[PDB]
Amino acid sequence: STTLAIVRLDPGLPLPSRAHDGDAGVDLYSAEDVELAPGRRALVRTGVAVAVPFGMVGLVHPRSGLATRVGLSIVNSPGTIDAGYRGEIKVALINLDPAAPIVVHRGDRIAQLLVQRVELVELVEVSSFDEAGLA
Amino acid sequence: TTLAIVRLDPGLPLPSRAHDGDAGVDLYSAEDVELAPGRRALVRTGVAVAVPFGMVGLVHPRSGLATRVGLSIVNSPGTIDAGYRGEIKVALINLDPAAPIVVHRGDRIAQLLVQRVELVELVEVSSFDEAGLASTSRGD
Amino acid sequence: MSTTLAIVRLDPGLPLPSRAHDGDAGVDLYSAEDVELAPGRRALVRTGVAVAVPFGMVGLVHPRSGLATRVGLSIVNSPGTIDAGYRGEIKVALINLDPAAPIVVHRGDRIAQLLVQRVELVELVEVSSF
Ligand SMILES: O=c1ccn([C@H]2C[C@H](O)[C@@H](COP(=O)(O)OP(=O)(O)O)O2)c(=O)[nH]1
Ligand SMILES: O=c1ccn([C@H]2C[C@H](O)[C@@H](COP(=O)(O)OP(=O)(O)O)O2)c(=O)[nH]1
Ligand SMILES: O=c1ccn([C@H]2C[C@H](O)[C@@H](COP(=O)(O)OP(=O)(O)O)O2)c(=O)[nH]1
Ligand SMILES: [Mg+2]
Ligand SMILES: [Mg+2]
Ligand SMILES: [Mg+2]
Repeated sequence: STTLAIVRLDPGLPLPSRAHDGDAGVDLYSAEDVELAPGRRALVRTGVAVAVPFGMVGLVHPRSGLATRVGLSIVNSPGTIDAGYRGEIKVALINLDPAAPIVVHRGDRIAQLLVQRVELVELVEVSSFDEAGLA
Repeated sequence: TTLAIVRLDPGLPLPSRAHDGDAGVDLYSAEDVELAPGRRALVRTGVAVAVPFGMVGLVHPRSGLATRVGLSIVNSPGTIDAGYRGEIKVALINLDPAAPIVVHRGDRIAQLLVQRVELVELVEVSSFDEAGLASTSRGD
Repeated sequence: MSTTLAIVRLDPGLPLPSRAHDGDAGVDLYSAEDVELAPGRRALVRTGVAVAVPFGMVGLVHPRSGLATRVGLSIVNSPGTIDAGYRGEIKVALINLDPAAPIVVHRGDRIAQLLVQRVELVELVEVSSF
């Protein structure tokens, strides 16, 4: 229902897509080949940049399959993609397994991007919650 | 908005909301597991849900255990698609350096939130300039 | 936008959290204390603020990506959940995910960011099958 303008910085990757009609997000690909030794991280390029609509927010989540099979994870999950950010999306992958290295290949689905509305609240300082009227 | 839930395992209580405005409901562990420092495990929660179309279920780590024993969830926030009718599982991991964590069946290991999600339609463009979506000053 | 979030600076010594750019998703929270994390160790840090999340909404504590990459800084229970009813101080479960370098956090540093979104306060209805 909502359109998202997306730019394939790396035309060699497939355009991210939604697997089923109600599926929460679209899987992002790795534009590079990387290997993580146990406990090490990396900042991988996905080869895409998005135009998140004002009032919404992009959110990068880890894939559960990999998370369990090989203990693959994202250091700053959920990664926040601001509506204004027009740069390339990057994933902070980390190997949380104790002994087995993870090998990521360019073309691999290494995360998923969800889009949600966000409340751009206005912060209003108060002295106390009682005074304001919130106890 | 109601969420149809099936207790695959009838021995566990039905998840519920502690207070009127609470974001989610704590899910239970249907099994007994012990995690060594740095090890993970996929635990069954004894429940399946029917997240409404246009929405998404989100599995978050409980903060109390997160601090006290360093308990966590590898793919947090876990995504539960509206079409998913399987059992909800939690990828627990022990992030503490030396103390093993013991999960007992009946323990509240995570919490389920439900939020609306934008079912976006991706439309590719060669640049953001033509559509007035360029971050000029911010420089991307 | 029109939704306002009541905030109390428990520690007045810190700046009020703010939004950097117009559509930015959250506001950076500060550390009210000095902490140092050896590799693999965690710490519950005070941010010096308490908020009143509107009913039907939820506060979400996210890790900052810069630090996540440069030094492997993370948050154990990310995304931290702040209930609309919670009126206590916001604390961040920081953890050092780097293998060998200690992370040093200074009071005044921006250690996380708070987002606010609406949440569906669903009513669960048990059914024997789908
Ligand atoms: O990062 C966080 C997460 C939670 N809370 C507080 C506010 C929220 O209302 C309460 C939520 O508790 P929880 O994280 O859901 O779990 P627990 O049951 O372990 O307290 O704890 C914080 O101060 N910081
Ligand atoms: O914490 C979680 C996350 C996901 N799921 C299930 C429900 C969801 O419909 C499906 C999502 O899979 P995913 O996270 O995209 O993983 P992958 O596609 O890598 O299998 O897995 C769970 O039971 N628990
Ligand atoms: O997984 C992620 C997270 C963030 N970003 C970019 C886009 C977003 O708009 C910006 C957000 O910066 P932040 O998370 O506030 O980082 P920091 O404050 O540490 O620089 O960084 C990515 O490309 N990938
Ligand atoms: Mg998937
Ligand atoms: Mg709780
Ligand atoms: Mg920031």
